[PDB]
Amino acid sequence: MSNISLIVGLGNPGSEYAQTRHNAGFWFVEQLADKYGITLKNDPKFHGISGRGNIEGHDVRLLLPMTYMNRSGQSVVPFSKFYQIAPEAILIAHDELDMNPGVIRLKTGGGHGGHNGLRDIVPHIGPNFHRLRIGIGHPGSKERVSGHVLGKAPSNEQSLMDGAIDHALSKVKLLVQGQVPQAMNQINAYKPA
Amino acid sequence: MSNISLIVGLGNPGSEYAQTRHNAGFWFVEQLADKYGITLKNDPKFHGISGRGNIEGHDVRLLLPMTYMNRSGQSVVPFSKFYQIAPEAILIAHDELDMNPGVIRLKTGGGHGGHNGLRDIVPHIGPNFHRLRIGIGHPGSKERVSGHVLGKAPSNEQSLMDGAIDHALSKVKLLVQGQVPQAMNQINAYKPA
Repeated sequence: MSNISLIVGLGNPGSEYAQTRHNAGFWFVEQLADKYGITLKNDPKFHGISGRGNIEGHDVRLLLPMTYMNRSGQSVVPFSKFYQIAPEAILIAHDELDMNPGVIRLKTGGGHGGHNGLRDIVPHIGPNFHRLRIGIGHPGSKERVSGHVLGKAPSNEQSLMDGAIDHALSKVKLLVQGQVPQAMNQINAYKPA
Repeated sequence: MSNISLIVGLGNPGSEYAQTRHNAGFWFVEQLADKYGITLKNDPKFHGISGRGNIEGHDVRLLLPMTYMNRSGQSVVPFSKFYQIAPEAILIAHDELDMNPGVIRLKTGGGHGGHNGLRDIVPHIGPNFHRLRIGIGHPGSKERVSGHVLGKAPSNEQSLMDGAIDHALSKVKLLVQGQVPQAMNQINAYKPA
């Protein structure tokens, strides 16, 4: 069962958010979908955009909530309930303030760490899902966070994040084939420098 | 109807947006509510925060959509329909890229001007409501707009906007008493001291 069967990317809808750091999770899942030719389409029943298809021999669903970040549970929770996907089979990709651009880690369990998208999900399905933490850097103060995550990264930082995302994409085969410890080892070993 | 009986402030929910330029309409309506001791309360039926009370001898409703900016019609339209408030009795306060900080104008009719909150309202109630256009400046290109409206203004620009808002607050008496041409003349003449 330990096979990942639902991959969620967190972010905000609309072109004015598409390039902002808070959409790192969208970048990962959008790139994953086209890598495998999985069409993402409007899914208003679950307040999101979703897709389904073959990833490395496994039937995997992809979900981008269209709720705005802090209401992501309004999509993730009914979607996972309807398709009866347990938290242990869910991977949620999200921006991580507490890692620098180019750093990327697979985490199982734990809390939200102040991430307001995760904050809307953990209360309802519990903590025991997997997370792809995509480092975006921390601006250095609580008051600067909103302008950081709702801002577009400069090209040098974007290059670092893109390389980390590319590396994680290369390890999705391990995740969907039920080899999570191996995926965690190989993702977390990524060095951007 | 001729008096303004509903005053809407546009913006985004949450502390991470509260100080951004795109929330200029919230600033005006929040300040108006407390000026007259009108309590703004959660109104989930209408996907907003709302209140009602006496402003200068008239019973006036106040509304902040909690939909996020580009979905503001999901609050404004059913709220105004439920209370049978005609567009001619509605004032919508919003940020205006086409005016500078410290410039503020009352406008009747017309379109959305690219404002994606107004874009979600005009289709459903039509254009014939009044607007309090709170200048926030234009950054000089389309690509810079998102980071501008979703950013916090520097202190000197904030002071200019706050002074314009203070001035418009002092003219709400004319609006709720139906003296819209006089309100327009007196609001639009504002210049920073």
